[PDB]
Amino acid sequence: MIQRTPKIQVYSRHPAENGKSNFLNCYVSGFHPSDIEVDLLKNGERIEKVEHSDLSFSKDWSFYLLYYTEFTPTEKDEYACRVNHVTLSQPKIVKWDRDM
Amino acid sequence: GVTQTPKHLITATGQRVTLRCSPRSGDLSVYWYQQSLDQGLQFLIQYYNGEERAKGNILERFSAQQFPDLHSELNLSSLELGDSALYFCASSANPGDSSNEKLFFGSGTQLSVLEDLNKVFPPEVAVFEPSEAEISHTQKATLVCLATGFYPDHVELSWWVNGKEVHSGVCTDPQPLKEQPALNDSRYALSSRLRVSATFWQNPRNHFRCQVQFYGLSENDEWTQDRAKPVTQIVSAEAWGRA
Amino acid sequence: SHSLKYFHTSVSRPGRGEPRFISVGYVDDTQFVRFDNDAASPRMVPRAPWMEQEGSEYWDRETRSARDTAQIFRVNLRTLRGYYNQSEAGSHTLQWMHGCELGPDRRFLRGYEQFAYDGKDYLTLNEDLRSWTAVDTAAQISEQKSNDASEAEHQRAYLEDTCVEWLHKYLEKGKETLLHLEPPKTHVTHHPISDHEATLRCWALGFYPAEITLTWQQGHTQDTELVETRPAGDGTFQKWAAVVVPSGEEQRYTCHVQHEGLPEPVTLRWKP
Amino acid sequence: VMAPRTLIL
Amino acid sequence: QLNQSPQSMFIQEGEDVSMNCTSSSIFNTWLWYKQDPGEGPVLLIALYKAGELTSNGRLTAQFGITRKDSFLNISASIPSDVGIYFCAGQPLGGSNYKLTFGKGTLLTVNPNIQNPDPAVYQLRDSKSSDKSVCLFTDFDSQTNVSQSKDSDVYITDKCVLDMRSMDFKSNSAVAWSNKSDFACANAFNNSIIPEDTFFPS
Repeated sequence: MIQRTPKIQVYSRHPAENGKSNFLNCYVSGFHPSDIEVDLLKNGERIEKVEHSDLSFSKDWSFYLLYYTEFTPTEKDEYACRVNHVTLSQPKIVKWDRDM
Repeated sequence: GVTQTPKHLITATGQRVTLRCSPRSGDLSVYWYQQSLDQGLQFLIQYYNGEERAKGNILERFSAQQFPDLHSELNLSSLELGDSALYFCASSANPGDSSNEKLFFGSGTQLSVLEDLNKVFPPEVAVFEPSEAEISHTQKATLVCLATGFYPDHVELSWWVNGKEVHSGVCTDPQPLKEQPALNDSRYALSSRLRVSATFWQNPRNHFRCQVQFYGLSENDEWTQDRAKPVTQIVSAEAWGRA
Repeated sequence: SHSLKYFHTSVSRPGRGEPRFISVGYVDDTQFVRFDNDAASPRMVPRAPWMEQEGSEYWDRETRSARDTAQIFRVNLRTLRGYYNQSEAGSHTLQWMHGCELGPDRRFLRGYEQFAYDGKDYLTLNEDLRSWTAVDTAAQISEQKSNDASEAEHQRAYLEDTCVEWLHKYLEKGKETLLHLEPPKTHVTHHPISDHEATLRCWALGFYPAEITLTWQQGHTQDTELVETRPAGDGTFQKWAAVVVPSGEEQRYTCHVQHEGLPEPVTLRWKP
Repeated sequence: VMAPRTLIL
Repeated sequence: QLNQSPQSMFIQEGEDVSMNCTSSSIFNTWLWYKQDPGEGPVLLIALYKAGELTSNGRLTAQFGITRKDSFLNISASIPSDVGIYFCAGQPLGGSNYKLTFGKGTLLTVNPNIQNPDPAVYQLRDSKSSDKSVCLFTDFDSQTNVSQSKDSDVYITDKCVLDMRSMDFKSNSAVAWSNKSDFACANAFNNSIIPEDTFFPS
């Protein structure tokens, strides 16, 4: 059976500025099957405000989704997104870098 | 494979009815059609694997549904005089079959909507003996049977010889004729002839019977009238051999 | 060139009830409509602002279309079990994709239609759009079932006529959005490593469509870090390419940006 | 518009 | 929407019959049905490809390169073919399991009459009363008989019988009333019959 692991990208919509409002995206792609658990975290703690796109796939049949939340960044608060899949042994966590 | 319930049905204006369908085994789709007396079959509703797939101009007073098993029912409320038609059931959509789109029909439900149930009448069956001028000039036989004073079209005329069925020389009338054509809800009429050999019926041991199976009123129907109950009855007329 | 694509998905749910059907419409690199059976409100809904005002005939047609597809896909799922010898225990996927592509002239260029079981090529409509080709030994029964019932003819009419006809309609519906080209905002940022190593990044931000090109020169081929084109979240896209730079000598490397929004290909260097 | 018909596999 | 012409075909046995079906849209599948009075429609031929012509013995159907026309031909026409012929189709672009039907074409097969020797007889009742019937048998094929002209006297249409055992075919019609102004003869009057007809006592 087709079991593809997810590609995870954590970033912002515009350039991050401390005290300026923005959006936090955790874009998950290249995975199969459809079932995916994606959470967004502020200092380890989950974000309940987080929203998501419409389930869709590429020409290679692998699915892709976006998880977005309205967020205001600071120099002290650190963010990251927690992704869990059937292909994932450990629920993978990737830190958000303002310069990456 | 398609099986319908009931065969012949008769009710009065303003009442409600329910019609059953037992589609082919494996066929997921069910269609309901209203073939009037000459007015071609018109689509009503189609279900597919339990859910409603397509509708086709249903009066709102007509209800329907498909169950977890692919069985279906057609409900008809405020039965109106105009709704008197031959309702058919269709079956298709077996992903097992390769011919899929192909439709299959069951022998329809004959529904009739009268105003007064006292207008239902049983058939008059009388057997007639052959003419001496025929068995010589033509040198053959003919036993003629007639069906009169009955209502509605619900009738099945047949012929029996020596205890078993016969179809040779049989000439059952196909269309019913109104005894009173200048009248509404007229008592319909038919005709038939059984032609055999000159010697067959000259033998006294031979039996020549005409039979008329009529489909009448239900058991659960109230009969306030003084006369007999015009229910489903096998009415016959037997004639023995004569030299 | 512009294209009208549709991405339909059905997933069997053991014990959770009926399977989940989700289809999404795309005019170019823009999602414009969606359908979902998981909601109590199971209708085709607008996903682009230019679709918000369209009328209820369109929304009625597309709902009955998607509703019917969902019914068939549900059955197709129980059927697909028989082929691959499966049980009511496992959750399986059925995906269908279709679309037409216009030419540089303005009329039909090409069309496609593929089906897949568990994210693997199942049955594909031939290039000619006249018949079907099985991409799996279990699709053989489904193929020599479709080919005999002239199914490819129905898909040929949609792909050549309907799809194309409607694509022009949608492109006109949102000219101020779809046909408008947003060029990429480009800047080079420096993130040092150690005494020798350093990282230089070429940021291409806020561009539409997603089709872009970003490469580092001295033609520097050996070990280039490039990210997948990610959606910005606002309708535009983002992309970047990084390079290992030996400290001090920065001007030795150059970044090249290629996108339809630019009249001439733009080259960039880091401003210290 | 999405395809009006589909394949009965 | 489908349309079948000519709605009715009064034909003579042994002849061949053609039936047309024309649509107001491109079609992809054509279905030919036959329906007997009371019986449910039964499938004859199914067409899937544009050029193909398919058959079931005496029955042959064509698709038509136009994609808006289909034909149905019956080679030898035994009076068994008397029935309503419904044409159905799968309109191009229609969702799964959507097929249209027509009003159908009624086919009438007239018997192959051999000896047109007519006669009116006295078929006596099984009750010693006056309620009797007059049998008119073995008449011609060319005729176009009408129903009961007067009120108390009744007359029925033509019917074909076959003596399968002695392999001989014929025709028939029955006349009955209640009055004394009755006893065959003066029965069939409105309908025209040739000068030679046997009248016994």
